Amino acid sequence: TNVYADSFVIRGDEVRQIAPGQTGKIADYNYKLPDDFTGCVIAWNSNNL
Amino acid sequence: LSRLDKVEAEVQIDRLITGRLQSLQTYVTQQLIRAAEIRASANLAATKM
Repeated sequence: TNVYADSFVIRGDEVRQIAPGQTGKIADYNYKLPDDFTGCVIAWNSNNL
Repeated sequence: LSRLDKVEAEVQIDRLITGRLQSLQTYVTQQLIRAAEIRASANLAATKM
Protein backbone atom coordinates (compact mmCIF):
# COMPACT_ATOMS: atom_id res chain seq x y z
CA THR A 1 0.00 0.00 0.00
CA ASN A 2 2.60 2.53 1.14
CA VAL A 3 6.30 2.01 1.62
CA TYR A 4 8.77 3.93 3.73
CA ALA A 5 12.27 4.12 2.29
CA ASP A 6 14.64 5.47 4.93
CA SER A 7 18.40 5.40 4.65
CA PHE A 8 21.52 6.27 6.63
CA VAL A 9 25.22 5.43 6.97
CA ILE A 10 26.63 3.34 9.82
CA ARG A 11 29.79 1.38 10.59
CA GLY A 12 30.76 -2.01 9.24
CA ASP A 13 30.75 -3.54 12.72
CA GLU A 14 27.49 -2.13 14.08
CA VAL A 15 25.31 -3.26 11.16
CA ARG A 16 24.43 -6.49 12.95
CA GLN A 17 22.77 -4.21 15.50
CA ILE A 18 20.58 -3.17 12.50
CA ALA A 19 18.25 -6.18 13.15
CA PRO A 20 14.68 -5.52 14.49
CA GLY A 21 14.42 -6.39 18.22
CA GLN A 22 18.17 -6.31 18.85
CA THR A 23 20.28 -4.05 21.05
CA GLY A 24 23.40 -1.98 20.62
CA LYS A 25 23.90 1.71 20.08
CA ILE A 26 22.35 2.27 16.65
CA ALA A 27 19.26 0.34 17.64
CA ASP A 28 19.32 1.76 21.14
CA TYR A 29 19.45 5.52 20.69
CA ASN A 30 19.82 6.21 16.96
CA TYR A 31 17.31 4.28 14.82
CA LYS A 32 14.81 1.70 16.00
CA LEU A 33 13.30 -1.14 14.04
CA PRO A 34 9.93 -2.09 15.56
CA ASP A 35 8.88 -5.23 17.40
CA ASP A 36 6.96 -6.43 14.30
CA PHE A 37 8.86 -5.24 11.16
CA THR A 38 8.47 -6.85 7.67
CA GLY A 39 10.90 -4.37 6.00
CA CYS A 40 14.06 -5.49 4.11
CA VAL A 41 17.51 -4.32 5.29
CA ILE A 42 19.77 -3.49 2.40
CA ALA A 43 23.39 -2.93 3.31
CA TRP A 44 26.58 -2.41 1.35
CA ASN A 45 29.95 -0.74 1.62
CA SER A 46 30.68 2.67 0.20
CA ASN A 47 34.34 2.84 1.26
CA ASN A 48 35.48 4.37 -2.03
CA LEU A 49 33.19 7.39 -1.50
CA LEU B 1 12.16 -11.00 31.30
CA SER B 2 14.96 -9.98 33.65
CA ARG B 3 17.85 -11.94 32.17
CA LEU B 4 17.06 -11.83 28.47
CA ASP B 5 16.30 -9.05 26.07
CA LYS B 6 12.62 -9.39 25.09
CA VAL B 7 13.06 -10.31 21.40
CA GLU B 8 14.42 -13.70 22.39
CA ALA B 9 12.46 -13.86 25.64
CA GLU B 10 9.33 -13.88 23.49
CA VAL B 11 10.13 -17.38 22.27
CA GLN B 12 10.91 -18.48 25.81
CA ILE B 13 7.64 -17.25 27.30
CA ASP B 14 5.84 -19.21 24.59
CA ARG B 15 7.15 -22.45 26.04
CA LEU B 16 5.84 -21.27 29.40
CA ILE B 17 2.51 -20.13 27.99
CA THR B 18 2.11 -23.07 25.62
CA GLY B 19 3.00 -25.30 28.53
CA ARG B 20 0.82 -23.58 31.10
CA LEU B 21 -2.04 -22.77 28.74
CA GLN B 22 -2.09 -26.43 27.78
CA SER B 23 -1.83 -27.36 31.45
CA LEU B 24 -5.09 -25.54 32.08
CA GLN B 25 -6.94 -27.37 29.32
CA THR B 26 -5.76 -30.57 30.93
CA TYR B 27 -7.15 -29.42 34.27
CA VAL B 28 -10.32 -28.01 32.73
CA THR B 29 -10.99 -31.14 30.72
CA GLN B 30 -10.54 -33.23 33.85
CA GLN B 31 -13.07 -31.13 35.73
CA LEU B 32 -15.57 -31.36 32.87
CA ILE B 33 -15.21 -35.13 32.77
CA ARG B 34 -15.22 -35.42 36.54
CA ALA B 35 -18.22 -33.12 36.88
CA ALA B 36 -20.06 -35.22 34.31
CA GLU B 37 -19.61 -38.12 36.70
CA ILE B 38 -20.95 -36.10 39.63
CA ARG B 39 -23.73 -34.88 37.35
CA ALA B 40 -24.59 -38.54 36.89
CA SER B 41 -24.29 -39.27 40.59
CA ALA B 42 -26.41 -36.22 41.40
CA ASN B 43 -29.29 -37.57 39.34
CA LEU B 44 -28.94 -40.89 41.12
CA ALA B 45 -29.45 -39.01 44.38
CA ALA B 46 -32.28 -36.88 43.01
CA THR B 47 -33.79 -40.12 41.78
CA LYS B 48 -33.46 -41.77 45.18
CA MET B 49 -34.51 -38.62 47.01
